[PDB]
Amino acid sequence: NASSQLTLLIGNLIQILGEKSLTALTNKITAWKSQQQARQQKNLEFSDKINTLLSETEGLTRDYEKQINKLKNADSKIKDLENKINQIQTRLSELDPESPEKKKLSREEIQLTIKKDAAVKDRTLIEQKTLSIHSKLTDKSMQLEKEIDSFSAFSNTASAEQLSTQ
Repeated sequence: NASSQLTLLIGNLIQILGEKSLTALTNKITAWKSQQQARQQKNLEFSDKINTLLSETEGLTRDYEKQINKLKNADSKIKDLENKINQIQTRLSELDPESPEKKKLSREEIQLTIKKDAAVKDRTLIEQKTLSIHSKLTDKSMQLEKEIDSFSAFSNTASAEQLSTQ
């Protein structure tokens, strides 16, 4: 709307002062409008690109939280199993040799160790997925940086006066 007030203003000034007497001002006004329109367009593109990056970052955060919570439950399960296995092994060490209680206990230690081995392989998978999401978030932060550098490149060279003056 500054652009349309300007258009009224210069038109009124020409009505009295004369068109050729205001040529240089008219041309400066034309340049101002063109630069304004170019910046508005870049702002709109910038705002939409940021909106999409925020959505993509949100989506990756959701995946990340999902994995982190999986990792917490894997860590807990594993600690519990290691704890029960250490306790069975303490009991086992205390048996006089010719024992029948060894049978039940070693059976139990075997079955726990199978479960723990499986939980450790799962933990390892979750750790792997969690790092890949982390690195995708890193890619996004760097795409955001490229868009900021892109905007600053445009903004600092958008006018002729900008290029001629230090």
